[PDB]
Amino acid sequence: AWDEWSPWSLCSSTCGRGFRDRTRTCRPPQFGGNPCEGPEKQTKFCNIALCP
Ligand SMILES: *[C@@H]1O[C@@H](C)[C@@H](O)[C@@H](O[C@@H]2O[C@H](CO)[C@@H](O)[C@H](O)[C@H]2O)[C@@H]1O
Ligand SMILES: *[C@H]1O[C@H](CO)[C@@H](O)[C@H](O)[C@@H]1O
Ligand SMILES: *[C@H]1O[C@H](CO)[C@@H](O)[C@H](O)[C@@H]1O
Repeated sequence: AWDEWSPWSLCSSTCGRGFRDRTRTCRPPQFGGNPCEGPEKQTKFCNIALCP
């Protein structure tokens, strides 16, 4: 089982296309659990302003 996501980062670009990301680690293993392979990162597109 997965632990909670971290907050999203800010957009890596202050204008134009960039990335934002967040990460999570595994919860401690339990008897019978499906093994979790950690850490995991989620990345998405962002664009916060048009560049000059
Ligand atoms: C963040 O604020 C924006 C309003 C711009 O001033 C950014 O500077 C511009 O950033 C782009 C993308 O990294 C570069 O291509 C330009 O060289 C730069 O003027 C600022 O980082
Ligand atoms: C991260 O993603 C969402 C919150 O944005 C929820 O499913 C849960 O908090 C998860 O850790
Ligand atoms: C990232 O995205 C939103 C805020 O933009 C929230 O669900 C939370 O802050 C998450 O980390």
